[PDB]
Amino acid sequence: FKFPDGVQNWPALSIVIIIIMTIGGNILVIMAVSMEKKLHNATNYFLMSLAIADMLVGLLVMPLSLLAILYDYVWPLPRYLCPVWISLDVLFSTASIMHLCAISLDRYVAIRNPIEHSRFNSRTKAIMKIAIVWAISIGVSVPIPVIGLRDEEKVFVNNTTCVLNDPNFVLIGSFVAFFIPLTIMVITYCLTIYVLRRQAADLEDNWETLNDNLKVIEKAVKDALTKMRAAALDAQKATMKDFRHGFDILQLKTTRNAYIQKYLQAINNERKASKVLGIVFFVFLIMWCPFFITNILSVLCEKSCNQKLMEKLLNVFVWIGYVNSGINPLVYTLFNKIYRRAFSNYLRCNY
Ligand SMILES: Cc1nc2sccn2c(=O)c1CCN1CCC(=C(c2ccc(F)cc2)c2ccc(F)cc2)CC1
Repeated sequence: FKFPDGVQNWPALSIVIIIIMTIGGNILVIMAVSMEKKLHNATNYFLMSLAIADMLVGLLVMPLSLLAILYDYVWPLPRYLCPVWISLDVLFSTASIMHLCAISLDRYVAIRNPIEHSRFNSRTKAIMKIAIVWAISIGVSVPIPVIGLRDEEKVFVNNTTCVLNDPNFVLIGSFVAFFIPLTIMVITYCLTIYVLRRQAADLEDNWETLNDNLKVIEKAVKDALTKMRAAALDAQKATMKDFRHGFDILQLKTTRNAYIQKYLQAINNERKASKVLGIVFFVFLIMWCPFFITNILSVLCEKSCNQKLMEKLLNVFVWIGYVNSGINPLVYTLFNKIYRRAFSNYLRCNY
C-alpha cells in the first residue's frame, strides 16, 4: 500500500478526488436522513442504507482499485487480500442495484393492492426490507472468498492482476446480481408511473377544466360558468368526507386555494418523487451498461475478438460505474430542497 517504491502510474493518484467526493457526498446523505425529521420515512431510509453502500464503495472498493492502477494492475498487496476485495466489490455493488430495485418494487406494491398496513409501522417495515437486500447481497458475495482462496486462478489473471476470472460465476451471477434486479426495477418503475398517471388524470382533467374555464371569466360566460360546475361534478366522484362535499359549495378562486390545493400539491408531490427516482434509476442503468455490455460481449465471442481491447475498455468502464456511487447525493441536492438545504448547512455550520 504505497511503498511507494514500484509505482508506475502517478497521475492516476488524481482519482483520489473521485474517492473523496464519493465518501463525503454519501456521508452528507447519512447525516441528512439521520437528522432531518421531514426525511424520516421508508423511501428515505432506503436512500440512507444505499448511501452506506455507496460510501463503503468509495471507502473500501475504490481505494484498492486505484492502488492496482498505480502499479499497472500488478497486485501490490498480499495475495489473500485480493479475493477479500473482490467480494467487497461484489457485495456493495449488488447492494446498490438491490436497493434501487427494492425501492421501485416497494413503491409499486404500495400502489397495487394498497391494503391497510395493519401489521407493522412504516419505519420498522423498512428495517426488514433493508435486511433482505443486505441478506441477498452478502449471499452473492460470500462464495467469492471461498472460490478465490481455494483456487487462486479464479481471481488472478496471468498470476499478477487481481480480477474475477470464474466464467460460470460471472455469468450466472451477472443475472442474479444485475440483470434480474435491473429487469424488475425497470418494469416496476414504468408500471408504477403508468398507474400513477391514470389515477391522477382523473382529478387533474377535472381540475384543469375548472381552472381553464376560470380564465375565460377573466378574459373577460353562461356556458363557461356551467363548464366549471360540470368539472367539479366529475371531480367529486373520485379522490376524506370533507373532499366530496368540499367541491359542492364552490370569488371562486378562494375555494380552490382553501381545500383543492391540499390534493393538488399531493399529486404533484408524487409526480416529483417519480421524477427523482427515474433519474436515479436510469442514470445507474446508463453508467453501468458500458461495463456490463462490454463484459457480456466479451464472452459471446470466446475467440475472434480483440480480448486485449476489451480489458482496456473495461479498465475505464468500471470507473464510469464506480463514479455512480457519488452521483446520487448530487441528484438529491438538485431535486429536493430538504437535502440541498441540509447539505449546505453541514458543509458550513459543521465543516
Ligand atoms: C474493479 C474492476 N476493475 C476492472 S479492470 C477490467 C475489469 N475490471 C473489473 O472487472 C473490476 C471488477 C468490477 N466489478 C464491479 C462490481 C461487480 C458486480 C458484479 C457482481 C456479481 C456478478 F456476477 C457480476 C457483476 C456488480 C456491478 C453492478 C451492480 F449493480 C451489481 C454488481 C463485480 C465486477
